[PDB]
Amino acid sequence: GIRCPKSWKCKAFKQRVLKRLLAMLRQHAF
Repeated sequence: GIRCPKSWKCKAFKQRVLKRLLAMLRQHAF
């Protein structure tokens, strides 16, 4: 049913960035 914490927004940008930090973190560039 619901997705966001009581708010029909879910910034696509911040949404992706949240995961990006992980995907990039693992593939850190020494």
